[PDB]
Amino acid sequence: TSVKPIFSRDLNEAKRRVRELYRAWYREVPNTVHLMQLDITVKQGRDKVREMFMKNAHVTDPRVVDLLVIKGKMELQETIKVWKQRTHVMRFFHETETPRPKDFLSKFYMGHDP
Amino acid sequence: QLITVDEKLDITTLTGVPEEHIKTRKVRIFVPARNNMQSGVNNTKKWKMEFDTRERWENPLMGWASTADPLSNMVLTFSAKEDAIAFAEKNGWSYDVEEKKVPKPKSKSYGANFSWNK
Amino acid sequence: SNLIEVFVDGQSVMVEPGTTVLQACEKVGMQIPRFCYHERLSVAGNCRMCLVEIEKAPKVVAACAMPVMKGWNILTNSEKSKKAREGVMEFLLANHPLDCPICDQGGECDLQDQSMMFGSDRSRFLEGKRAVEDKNIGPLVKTIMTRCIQCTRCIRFASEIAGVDDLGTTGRGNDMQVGTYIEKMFMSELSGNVIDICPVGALTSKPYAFTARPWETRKTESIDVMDAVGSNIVVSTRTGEVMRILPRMHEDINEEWISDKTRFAYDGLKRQRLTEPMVRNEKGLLTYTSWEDALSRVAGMLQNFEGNAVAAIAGGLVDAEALVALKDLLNKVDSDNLCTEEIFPTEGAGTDLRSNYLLNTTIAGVEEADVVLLVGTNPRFEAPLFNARIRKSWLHNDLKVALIGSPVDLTYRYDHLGDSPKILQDIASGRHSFCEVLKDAKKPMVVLGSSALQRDDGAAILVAVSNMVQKIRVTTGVAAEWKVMNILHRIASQVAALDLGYKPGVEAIRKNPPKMLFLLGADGGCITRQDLPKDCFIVYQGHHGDVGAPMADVILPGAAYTEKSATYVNTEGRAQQTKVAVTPPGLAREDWKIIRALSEIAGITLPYDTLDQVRNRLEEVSPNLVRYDDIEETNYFQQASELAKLVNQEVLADPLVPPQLTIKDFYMTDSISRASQTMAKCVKAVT
Amino acid sequence: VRPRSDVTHKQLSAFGEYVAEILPKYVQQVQVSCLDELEICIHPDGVIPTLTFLRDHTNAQFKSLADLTAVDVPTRQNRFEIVYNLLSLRFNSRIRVKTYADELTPIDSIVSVHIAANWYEREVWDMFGVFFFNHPDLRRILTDYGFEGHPFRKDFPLTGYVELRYDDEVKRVVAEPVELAQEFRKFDLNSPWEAFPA
Amino acid sequence: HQDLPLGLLDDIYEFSKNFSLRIDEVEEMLTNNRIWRNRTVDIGVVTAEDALNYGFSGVMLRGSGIQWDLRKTQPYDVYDQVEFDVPIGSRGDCYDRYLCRVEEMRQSLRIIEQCLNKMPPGEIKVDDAKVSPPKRAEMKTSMESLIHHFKLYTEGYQVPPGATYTAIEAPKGEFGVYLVSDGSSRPYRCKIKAPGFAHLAGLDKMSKGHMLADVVAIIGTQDIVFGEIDR
Amino acid sequence: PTTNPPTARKFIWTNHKFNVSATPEQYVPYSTTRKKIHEWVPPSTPY
Amino acid sequence: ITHTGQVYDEKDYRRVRFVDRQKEVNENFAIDLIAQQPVNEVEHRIIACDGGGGALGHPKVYINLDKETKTGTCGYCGLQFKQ
Amino acid sequence: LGLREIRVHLCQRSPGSQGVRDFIVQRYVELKKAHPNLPILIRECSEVQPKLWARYAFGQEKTVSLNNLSADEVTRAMQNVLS
Ligand code: SF4
Ligand code: SF4
Ligand code: FES
Ligand SMILES: [Zn+2]
Repeated sequence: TSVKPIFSRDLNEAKRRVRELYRAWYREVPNTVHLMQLDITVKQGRDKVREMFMKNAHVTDPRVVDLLVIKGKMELQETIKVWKQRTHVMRFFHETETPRPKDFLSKFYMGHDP
Repeated sequence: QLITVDEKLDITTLTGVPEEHIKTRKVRIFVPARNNMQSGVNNTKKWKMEFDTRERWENPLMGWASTADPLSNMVLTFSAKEDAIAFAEKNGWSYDVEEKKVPKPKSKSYGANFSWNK
Repeated sequence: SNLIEVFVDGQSVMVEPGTTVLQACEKVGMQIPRFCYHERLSVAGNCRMCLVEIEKAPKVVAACAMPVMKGWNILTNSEKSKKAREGVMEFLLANHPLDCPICDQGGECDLQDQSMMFGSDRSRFLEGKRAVEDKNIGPLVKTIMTRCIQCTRCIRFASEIAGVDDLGTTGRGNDMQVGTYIEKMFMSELSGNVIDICPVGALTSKPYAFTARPWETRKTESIDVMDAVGSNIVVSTRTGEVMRILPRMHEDINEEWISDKTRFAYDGLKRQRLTEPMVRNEKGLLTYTSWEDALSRVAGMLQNFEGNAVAAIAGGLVDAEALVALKDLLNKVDSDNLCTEEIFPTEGAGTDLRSNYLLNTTIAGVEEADVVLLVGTNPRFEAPLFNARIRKSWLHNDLKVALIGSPVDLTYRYDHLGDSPKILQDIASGRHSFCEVLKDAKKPMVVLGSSALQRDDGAAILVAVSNMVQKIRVTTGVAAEWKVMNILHRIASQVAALDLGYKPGVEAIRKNPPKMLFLLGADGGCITRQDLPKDCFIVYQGHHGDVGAPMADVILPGAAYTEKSATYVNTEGRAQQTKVAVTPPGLAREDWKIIRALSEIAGITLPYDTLDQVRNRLEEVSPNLVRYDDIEETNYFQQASELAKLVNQEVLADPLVPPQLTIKDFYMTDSISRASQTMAKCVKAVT
Repeated sequence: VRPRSDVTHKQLSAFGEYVAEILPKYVQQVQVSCLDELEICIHPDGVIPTLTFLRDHTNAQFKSLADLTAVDVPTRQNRFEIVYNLLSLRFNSRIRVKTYADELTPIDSIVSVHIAANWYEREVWDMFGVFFFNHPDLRRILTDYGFEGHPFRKDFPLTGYVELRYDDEVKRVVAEPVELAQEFRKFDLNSPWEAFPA
Repeated sequence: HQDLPLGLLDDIYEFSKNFSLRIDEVEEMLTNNRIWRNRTVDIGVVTAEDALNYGFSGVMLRGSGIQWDLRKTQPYDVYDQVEFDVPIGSRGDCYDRYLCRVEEMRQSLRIIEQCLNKMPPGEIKVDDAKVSPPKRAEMKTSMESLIHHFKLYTEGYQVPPGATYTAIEAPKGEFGVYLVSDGSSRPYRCKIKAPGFAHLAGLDKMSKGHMLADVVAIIGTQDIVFGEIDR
Repeated sequence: PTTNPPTARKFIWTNHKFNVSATPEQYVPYSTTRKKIHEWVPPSTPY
Repeated sequence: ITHTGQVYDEKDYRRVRFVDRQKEVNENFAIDLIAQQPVNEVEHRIIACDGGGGALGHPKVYINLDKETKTGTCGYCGLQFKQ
Repeated sequence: LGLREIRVHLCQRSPGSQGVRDFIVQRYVELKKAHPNLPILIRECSEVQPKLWARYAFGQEKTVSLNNLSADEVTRAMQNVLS
């Protein structure tokens, strides 16, 4: 315990920042899908944003959250100030890779080490 | 002023590891033994934690070994058992520590070999 | 008290009187460069590469052989003690043949490194070198002895750790060659250890001659499954196939040594190995097919057959995790006919108290014993690293060994009470002579081998021994934590199987024949297809096609202990974990999953889906399985005897004889062993 | 055997004491290697203060920042060891000030003290993940635009987790989990025998 | 690694003898052309204190008049026994920096001359077999040498634990390696300070109030090779 | 080579070849190591 | 075929690699080429095989030709010598 | 309810287990003599309170905690299991 605060004194204040970033991404998804001529649906993309913002829903510690948005903000900057081209963005969608089943029987049938 | 958190530093969310290799990878914290070939003990000093071994299929074109597991060759070295356990907890990898086993003291004396009755 | 204070470079370490100068440096942490000194071998002083300089003393002293004295300062790194090493290393290297790119102890050399660290950078030996004729000491150890630094650790081990007393020094001068005077092979178990103990690469392993080089070898620490001592071992794997298995030290179980079987039968692990799941075709031959098809062949028969029509004869090297996955499956179709090939008498308390079937005096308790009553087993060939235990405790301590079996080569002086199971009654009556010898023993131990139990009167033999242990305990008045009765096994999956409540012996399957049989790694002839019902629908679950495969309607290949994170337990119940050194070959899969998957294809689906879960399962059925490296202290011998007293059986006059009478008996036993080309070469060498 | 002048090991040693005395609130340890190099060690809070004193003190002018780096000792609670190497063109001497930073306990930025650090601090964030407060524009410099994970951390696999190939179906470059055709052979090289007391 | 072949120093003399005319020739073709001067003079001026603050440390440091050469200030190797003049420029425009680079080529011919004139007879690698590998004949006739060759090639020097930042005047500027070393034969960290990571940072400040074309000159006058910057 | 002819060692080629890459004579890489895990072949005799 | 009996099975598909191409092998096989060289009949118990050419050869080693039955063979050249 | 096995996972030297172990010492033999086929398993857990696991027919397992229970309560609970 006894940790020093990075930018947010408590999960509460930190959550404020997450809200802002969500908004940012939400407002940006449409633009990217147009400035990058990505073949995705704005709605679809906006769900992806939600996915990511929740993939890390479990974090309880304020410090971890604060870094997470710093990093998140940095990603947005790379996508609104466009330095990240389609190949970079579409990677988020994991479009080419073949999905792996998580069913035990499925894995048994395919991989030595699951 | 400092803030209070009872949450075990877990930073699995910042490390940047693919989900599959954080929830399916068991690492073992062990002090390396000595290949019996040599009698030196300088490689049995520091604790090491090593990730579980994974597929090593033969390559069809040249017959070279091929591996799909990124964390295979990685063995991190930690000076003390407590510190290594900490690394597993904050990185979220499962751990199964093995106690160091050091040679027990053995009593030796050249005189014995010339014992009246051994 | 008894704590001198000696200074190692002024560190005031304190050591028991008797500690050598080398030992004093060790506790500070310094390591005297040493050759010819091994911790578990007698001090010889041959190399003199350990010369150190006690302060204010005219000459340098021999570390490994000098009793430390009060006040001495070791000056291990003194300019002098470096000339005393810069000048010895000059000599060892002078007559040495520089074939380091032949010497497969390339990176495993305690003489290059001790030369690269403690010796000089050049040479002044402008004279000629020597050469010593090589020797065909055996089919396992390649003695390119022109390499030998005459350090006499072999002659010690071959006399002190193993009782061979064959290797010896021959001649004097610079042509002292340490090889057998007449060419007689060094045939003994414990033989391969010489390789590991010769720091020079003079004699090294012949199978692992030139397959690798040590820096490359990835080293995974695992457990010996060939024998029930459960010796710790390190499996050295390169690019995914095992290259060598060499010992790793466990004070209590194998203290730096491993058997000849469990280090040259890694070759057997690579052939005759099952990989794809074949099924019996209409034509009547096993045809390779995908899991889905092979599994539902088995699942469909399983759903059709009810309890007591499905049975499992497990046995040999199967892990505890598969053993609980096979029991949980067959109970979900209500047959508890799960059984093991090795029959442990189960008419009184068997499998219920966990001391009827364990060597509960620890492997390290053979060191503090007083009289051992070996009854009906050849330890030399059933538990080689426990025979060594009684070897060390008969030499360094004073164990009085007595054998009631065949008079057999035991590497020590035993007393052959006789070859008759009924003379056990003779001692119980106090009639036989050794009855007093034990009376005189303050800490005695009986050891009943599993192979004596495998005869028909095994139930009677266990009961007869328990009676004698009872009055031995009463007459000696031995303390409770000292435990006289223990029984040693020779099958790795026997203590685990009995632990999970598997009932020993195929006697139950014999009385009612199952329509279905899961042979989980069983290559024994305990039941045969002629014996089975007409349907004879049995499915082999194992790694090597030996006896169970060609008489199998389904083949579900599994793995071996080099290829799975399974658990095993040796004879005094110390559970231990094998780690995956190499991924399992072909479509072959881990034993526990095949059975979890077959269950999902059957509709009773075992609750565990990840190893950690199969383990949690082991915890509910049994304690040892989850706590590793931890022998279980308390036992309930007194209630065991009460039930033994209720049991009435006749010990037949037929002498009790260990199946492994001589060493050719020993080399090929289990599946991996049988499949060994190295073991086969060893077998013909003996024959 | 290299020639060693003790003039320096004395000069530098003295300076070390001088710095320590002047900045006792932050200097924890000040050592001179056997290689005649000083290495004041400061509490992370002393980043701004200790540097500034060295950049602007008549008796210790350390105008240029040679380098900012972060070794990662995983065992150490504070994983990273930010090391700042500075040069004094006036006194022809270099000093190194090294602090400790854990993964989520950021260090102050010295872009104010030396603008050279604007880039190196971005380099330390990208590779090791330490964060620098008050940095003008902290953002990945060396790694790919979408890279996930900090690469020079000792806990990051060399080959990494993603590799790129061109896929026709999608007519665009596409990451896939790394599949290597000859894994890095991990030769074990440490010898079981030590060399000297050190 | 190996001794100079027996004809190299004569051939280096013949190259150095005639090389200066070759510098003289581009000297005439690109040093007074009004077109070069206009393209290079008064472009990317960097003030002296700003150059030290941005960690420029190179011809960029010397071009604005700061007098710093790690070859004379902190003499590494033998740079204490060779005589040369650091070509300090005065004003800092990309011309003064060019002129400095042309002078250093000339000053290096002065240092190369001294090295050919005064190269000592001797061995090319330290005689400690523990650090430098044993000679081919010795490893094939003496056991101590084969053991030392085998261990050095297979395992390594095993340098004593410590850390050092060593800077030499690489042509671009100060090139330094911060090598942190555990007692192991393989390093623990090796931070390559690249004269170039600092210089490229300066591009935004140096290329201020400048055209698209000036930026092409600004990168050119930093002598930036992206291998050093990217590492 | 005419003045000081080279050393002949009764294995060295007499017809040396140019780049055979586009022509069928080209190296096609192959593992030269033999099989490692021999398998249990099923009994061909019906039980 | 090759030095080590490396012959792709009649059903292996790496044989497709050799389709329309030459599987590179060398007619000159060492196992045989060393045999041709005759046993050197030295007259000293221990002789040395420097490898031929000294520094241009292999590490120097001394062979004990004492065993009357067999002949010493340099672990390097394979050259055999008998007393 | 077909009873197949009863597992008494006592924990040695544990305060609560005292009752369980006492049962083993005084009445185990008797129970076995009575039910001479049923397998009663005496096993030794650790840092866990004692559990009388019982396996009924067709792979159903049931749990009765024996933590801090007297010797006869352990006897009564065991007797309730094999009805
Ligand atoms: S033993 Fe083998 S390796 Fe060690 S030195 Fe002699 S030859 Fe070289
Ligand atoms: S053989 Fe190995 S052990 Fe026996 S003497 Fe020669 S060197 Fe010492
Ligand atoms: S170890 Fe001291 S005599 Fe060999
Ligand atoms: Zn030769």
